[PDB]
Amino acid sequence: TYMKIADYGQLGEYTCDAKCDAEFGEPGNIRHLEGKTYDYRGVFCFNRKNLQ
Amino acid sequence: TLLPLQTIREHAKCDDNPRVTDDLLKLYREAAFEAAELYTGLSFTPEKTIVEPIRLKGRRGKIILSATPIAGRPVVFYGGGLGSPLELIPRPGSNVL
Repeated sequence: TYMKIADYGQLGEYTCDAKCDAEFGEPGNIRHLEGKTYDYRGVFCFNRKNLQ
Repeated sequence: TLLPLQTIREHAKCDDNPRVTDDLLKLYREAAFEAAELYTGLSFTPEKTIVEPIRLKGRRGKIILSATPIAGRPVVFYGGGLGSPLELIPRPGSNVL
């Protein structure tokens, strides 16, 4: 399991005088992720003599 | 509608003997009505609306309104370092805020 910052987001910007619109802004995500692994699992066979 | 001419001629004891015509009495009545308004401070002409930039006075900002609004209407302030306008319900009778 790993983490992926999806985005950062904005923070209320550049108001010279109080208009009280962009107070908190909007931040991003952290988006926890996962992932598995796989395997081959092969076989073969000879008898005793065609190999000897 | 506030004061009829008949009240003048009856109180001032000139109903029988005029001692003055009517238009001169009209000019007199306007004169007597334009004298009490500014002597007592109380406004007159059915309501009025003044736009007036206020100037700071004092460290805590004593603000007197030059027209003493009615009794309770919120006065709005804006401009001059004041970022967002805000209301203010003032004193009735006095204008010191």
